[PDB]
Amino acid sequence: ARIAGINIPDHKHAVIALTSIYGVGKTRSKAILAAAGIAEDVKISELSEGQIDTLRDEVAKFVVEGDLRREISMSIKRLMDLGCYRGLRHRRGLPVRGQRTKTNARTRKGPRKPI
Amino acid sequence: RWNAVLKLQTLPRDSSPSRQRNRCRQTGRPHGFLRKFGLSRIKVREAAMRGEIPGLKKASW
Amino acid sequence: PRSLKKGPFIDLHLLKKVEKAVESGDKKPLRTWSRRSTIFPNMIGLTIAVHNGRQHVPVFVTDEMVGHKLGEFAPTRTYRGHAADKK
Amino acid sequence: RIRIRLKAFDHRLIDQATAEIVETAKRTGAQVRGPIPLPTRKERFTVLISPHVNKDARDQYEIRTHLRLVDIVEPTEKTVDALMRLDLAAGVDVQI
Amino acid sequence: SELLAKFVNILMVDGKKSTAESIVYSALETLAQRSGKSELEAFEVALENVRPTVEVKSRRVGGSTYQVPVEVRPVRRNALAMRWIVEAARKRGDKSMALRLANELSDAAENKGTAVKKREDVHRMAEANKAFAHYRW
RNA sequence: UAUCCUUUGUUGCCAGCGGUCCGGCCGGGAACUCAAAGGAGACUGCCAGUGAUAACUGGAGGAAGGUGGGGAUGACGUCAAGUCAUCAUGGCCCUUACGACCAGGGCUACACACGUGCUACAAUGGCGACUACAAAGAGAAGCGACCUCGCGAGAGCAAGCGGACCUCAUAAAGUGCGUCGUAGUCCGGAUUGGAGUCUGCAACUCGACUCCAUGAAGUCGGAAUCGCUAGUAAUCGUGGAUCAGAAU
Repeated sequence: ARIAGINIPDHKHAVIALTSIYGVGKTRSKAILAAAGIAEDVKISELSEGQIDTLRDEVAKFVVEGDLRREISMSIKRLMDLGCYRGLRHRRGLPVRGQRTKTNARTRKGPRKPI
Repeated sequence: RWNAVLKLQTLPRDSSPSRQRNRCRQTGRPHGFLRKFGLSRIKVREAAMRGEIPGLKKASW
Repeated sequence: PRSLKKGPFIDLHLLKKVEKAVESGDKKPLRTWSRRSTIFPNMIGLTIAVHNGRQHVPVFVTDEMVGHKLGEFAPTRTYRGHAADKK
Repeated sequence: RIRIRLKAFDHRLIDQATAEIVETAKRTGAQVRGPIPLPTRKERFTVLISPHVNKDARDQYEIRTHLRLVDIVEPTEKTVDALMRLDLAAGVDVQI
Repeated sequence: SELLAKFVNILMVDGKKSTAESIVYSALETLAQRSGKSELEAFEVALENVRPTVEVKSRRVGGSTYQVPVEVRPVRRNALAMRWIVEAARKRGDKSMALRLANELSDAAENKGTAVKKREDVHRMAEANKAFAHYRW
């Protein structure tokens, strides 16, 4: 069934099925089933409507999806706008050398590539 | 450093004479010193290889 | 790419006392001249003042800052930002 | 009833000392249960013979710790006097 | 029977004979349930059909290497029959191990497949060079 | 190293008896295993066949037989083989500098090419719990029982041994029970983000390791070519030398 943000674990145990989530893993898979009181050896197709309900609400309170990916993008954007080499490394569109990369470097690059 | 090496000061603070510690004479490291030589584990080795330490010799197998 | 090998540099006149203050927590802001030194664990949480060449600026070291030199957080030149200089 | 276990690294220095311990006690006291070998714990090393290549070489080495029993029963005053006074072997560790 | 004792060894990978005999006897059981015949009888016939009689060898006789037909010895026919039956079984697509052996022992009696293709190919190579028959050897 | 015997035993074992918190543990005794030393033992001698002989072939006896099996050992000489940076040595050459100290930088720089290696694709399998057997080795500031804190690495505390009586150890596969279905998957682990431990004066190009997250290529491979005949191949795990620490 569907729990968090876009996830459809089908035909598998309650444990391994939840392991397919970007946020929770094995450690979290066991603790959640123990808190909601659910058999870990039961398939997702054998779970009742009441069991899944208590599973969604609890697993709900967690961090996942886009909102998290934007936090990552921002983290890479902050050191990118500054004078940090690591940020320039993320781009790697910078000079790898020791001569100039800005111009006159076609002897290694080859034909001019589109901007 | 120059501030931590207050050990050089013969007279300890409020603490009893027991306050006086050790500190290496060469590097000035308090971690692991060797009373006999007063040098740290790092300096005793460097001084050993150089041969500046009399009577000292590298043990062999 | 940066360079280290296995000989990270930490001026002894800014690494031994910084450990002193560790006797019972930390100590108020300090001031070091050699920005060449690199930032490491112990220095976390403390406020070290780096010399820009004119004065000492308070640089609150953080775990995320660990690894970079003290000089990287102490700008040499001074640009006003001729404008509304917002954000 | 005094048992004397003699252990050492060198096999010869033991036969010398052990034999002496017996011969000397053979007079003053009993004939002793006789000096014996006992199990010898062996320590071996397997390092490369040649420093390079010839990976297929690395000879075998061994450092043995021999033991002895002797065991002298019916000890007399002179039986011990013949022990305490004379002691040559240095590579032999006695245990009476 | 020594034949069965020999067939259980070729199926023994890593020295697990206890499990090996488990799949063997489980195959003869399902073999009698699928076919109305004694497991033993259906077993022997399966090995008999997979055996060559004349093998052609290569020999340099003066100028070039000629192919001379020769008779095979009874000691090699038993090994090949056993080996080609287990290899063909591991070729089937049924997950059940005991089922791959039961079906193979049945098809081996019916006769048809790759093992048979090799039998015909060898039978064809022979007689094709009957002009070299006088070299019976 | 393989069989046997003699000498010897705080290793061994009710083999035999007694006690047993039934752990050799204790009493006790050396048989057995083992440990160590010495010694015994194959030599074609016997039987049949062939042969001029040597010897070859078959067979019995026998723990092993025809040099039973593994080591060290490498002829006159060759390539003017390698090393004068191991060392020694003839000639030649330099002696403010091709000597010395110190601070700071690389060898692990890449569009590519090669050699030598490693890890792979499963259910005669992977995983979790429980549980049964090995040998050879290492340990002084070192191996680290046990306790406590932490998911863990590890940390604090701390017994014992100096060691065939304390520790490294848990042996792994194996066995019993349960779980997983053929899809790039609970196959496979690359790469990358975050956090942390440890060694070291100090690991941003240059560490190893632990945990979380991510989780690629790969579904077995175009022309040639390599390793082996028995407890060996193949396969699985373990200890050690070098050593503070990149050994696949």
